[PDB]
Amino acid sequence: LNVEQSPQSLHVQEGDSTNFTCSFPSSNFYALHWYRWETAKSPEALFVMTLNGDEKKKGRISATLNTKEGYSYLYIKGSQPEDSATYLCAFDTNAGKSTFGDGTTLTVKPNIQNPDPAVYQLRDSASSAKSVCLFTDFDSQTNVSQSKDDVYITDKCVLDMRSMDFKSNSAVAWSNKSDFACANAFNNSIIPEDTFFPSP
Amino acid sequence: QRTPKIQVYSRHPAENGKSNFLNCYVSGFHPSDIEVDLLKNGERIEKVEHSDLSFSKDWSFYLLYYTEFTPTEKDEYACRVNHVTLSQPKIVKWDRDM
Amino acid sequence: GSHSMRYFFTSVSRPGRGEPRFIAVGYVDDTQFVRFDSDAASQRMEPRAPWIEQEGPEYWDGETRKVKAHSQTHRVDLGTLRGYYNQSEAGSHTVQRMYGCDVGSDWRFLRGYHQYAYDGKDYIALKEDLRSWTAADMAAQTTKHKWEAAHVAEQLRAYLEGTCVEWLRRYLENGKETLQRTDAPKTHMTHHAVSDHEATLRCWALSFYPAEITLTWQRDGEDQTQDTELVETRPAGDGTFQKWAAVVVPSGQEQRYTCHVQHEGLPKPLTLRWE
Amino acid sequence: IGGITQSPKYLFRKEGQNVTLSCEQNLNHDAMYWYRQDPGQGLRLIYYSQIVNDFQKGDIAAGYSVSREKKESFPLTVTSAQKNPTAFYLCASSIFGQREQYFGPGTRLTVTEDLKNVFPPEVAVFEPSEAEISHTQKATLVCLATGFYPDHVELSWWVNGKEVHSGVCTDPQPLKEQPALNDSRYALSSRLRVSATFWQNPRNHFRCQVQFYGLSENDEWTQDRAKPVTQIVSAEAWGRA
Amino acid sequence: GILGFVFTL
Repeated sequence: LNVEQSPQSLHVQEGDSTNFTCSFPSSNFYALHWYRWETAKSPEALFVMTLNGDEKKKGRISATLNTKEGYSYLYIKGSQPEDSATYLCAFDTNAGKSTFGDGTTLTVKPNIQNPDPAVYQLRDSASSAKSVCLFTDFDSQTNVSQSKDDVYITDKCVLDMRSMDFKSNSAVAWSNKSDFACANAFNNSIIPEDTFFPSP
Repeated sequence: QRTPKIQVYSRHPAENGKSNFLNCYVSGFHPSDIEVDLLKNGERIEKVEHSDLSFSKDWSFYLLYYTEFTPTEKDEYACRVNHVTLSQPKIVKWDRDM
Repeated sequence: GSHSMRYFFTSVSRPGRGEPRFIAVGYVDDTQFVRFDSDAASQRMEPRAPWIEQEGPEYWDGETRKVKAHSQTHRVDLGTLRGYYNQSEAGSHTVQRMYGCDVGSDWRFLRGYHQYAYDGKDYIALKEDLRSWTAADMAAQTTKHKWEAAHVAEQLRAYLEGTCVEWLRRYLENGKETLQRTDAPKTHMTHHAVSDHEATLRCWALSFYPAEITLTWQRDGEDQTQDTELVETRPAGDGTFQKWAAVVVPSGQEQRYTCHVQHEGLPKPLTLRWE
Repeated sequence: IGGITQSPKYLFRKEGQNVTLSCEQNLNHDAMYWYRQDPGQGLRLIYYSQIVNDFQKGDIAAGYSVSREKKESFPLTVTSAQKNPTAFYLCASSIFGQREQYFGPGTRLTVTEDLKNVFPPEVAVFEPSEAEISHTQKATLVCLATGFYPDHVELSWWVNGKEVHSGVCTDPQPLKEQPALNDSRYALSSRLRVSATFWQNPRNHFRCQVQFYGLSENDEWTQDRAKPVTQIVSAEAWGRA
Repeated sequence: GILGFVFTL
């Protein structure tokens, strides 16, 4: 048996709606289930569907089923950062095991109210001569690339300061090479034109 | 619990000297544990087979026991059935002229 | 005509003698075609009709895996039912299960079945709508509530209305000569004296398939339902069936009685008289 | 309602040893399942059991074995025959092998050719830039955990003795420091952002804590350096006006 | 062919 989900991955801006597809055998259908699989969690069932033409809804999420052509679509309206997850589709027939698709991985990029892109150098708290560079406060159009060197660069990360209703993106670069400086650390990424580089 | 109904008969019309099958059909009984023997002149016949246990719409069981045999004028055949609903084994004689 | 596929499962506990005995058998119409016996050496679903031996190794592998799962489920059920009815471990008990499907002359779905008995008595059955359950008693209510909450019927309905019918169609095509046949009964009549003023007329039907048949006696054209002894239809052992019906008549009046035979293999019903 | 559990969260073994992963459920489910997942890939079914005393192979059963003596338990053994044991292993269950399944929390299993490859993490905290404070009136601390193997770490931020979550972002996964090489050591970074006034208070204490899962007592260690056992490695910083 | 799934009473 073959369950096919598409796309493999997709990215949407917070507030935009999205949808993806699950293709499954057109014969001997017994049930279809959809799961949400967040990072650092396990798959959690969202919907089970058995009736052709039926529509299921939970919150902003909904699903449809067409058994004749073997298709199910999952819809998310007004997507939120919390929706970022791998969505799995599974198909039941006259058997005791389900056929799982390989999943669609959704990334919902948060809205950044007031971007203030900048690269800051941070000093170690104890041992001397150690440092890292913090690229921070850019909006979600910015993409961070790996270095072309033996320099280490993490991916974009979002932190949320709940009480202040504030969110910000950041990436961290570090290295112990003599040439490594925050002026050059993120050279392999296309950075906002007005990124702030503090003086000495 | 329900007691068995017993029929003893040949597969084909009997003719002395001609090969045939001797049947004992037990039906309508419950529970399924049952003891069935085919007898020739009062002695148990050794190579007897039986069908696979099945049951009717009312859940009562039925079984066919059978062996190849060649009837003659003088030899007597019978079925012997024991079951928990019976106080003693019940013997039914084969009567070809029924 | 119409056709059917039925599977029959029996599990019997045997206190002090090990695990319960499980036997499964499958039928198309009145023709058995597979069996499984938990006590046999093979531990496989086995063919019981020549036409099913056409199936390949994947079929037999798959049917063996599935029936072994059935076996263990009904083993658990025996223990569960013992608790539901607050019974001791001293007695032998029986769980029975039947399921399957009927099709009409177009071989399209007609009806599905799925039902259980405990110790020879109805326990729970799926209703004809394939959506609700009939619970015999208070213990079956526990099962009903569990199977309702778990949506068992919605999954069973996919098998009974779809998969079951597909298999039946396949079997009917692959066993055409055996399964799509009709053998009309050979008929005759016998005459025995009961007393000096009474006699038995026995009407015979032999070598017929399928098992469905009707035998009735008439006296001057009038049904004699009350005074007619019927016997259970019985297998000859070669794929055909036998049956007889008897009536006690006053000696010398044998000419007033007629036996009537209805069978799917007869263009018209037969009338028989004592000669 | 009950639940379905797996233990332990992290397993580490030397190549050639057998290990059994536990899976338990008091959900009253008859059907249980074992999956493995490799990074970037989907679930692959190893074994399943529809009822006590019955189990059937999945698509990738070679090298594995299961038993189902009890309804509540479905243990998976990774034998020496399994060629690539390292993976994430998920157990699941359902009432009767149709419709939705319920997944346990998963076990991360790593096997290594050599035990000398095990290293604990070094942890360092880097204090907020004064340019950041002046430009934004916020202050970001960065923690780096570096040079650990296997990648079995849990990182937390502690402020004045209490674990905190607001204003924290940790990388979803560690990064290999020598990508072409395997086995290789990993690194992990995390950020905590606070108000400038909060960082400028010398009464406030910040601590980065990395729980590392490594060797146990049964493992033999003859090496020069300290035995890389399971341990907590931490670094801290204090506010400054 | 028989049912491919099983459920307890």
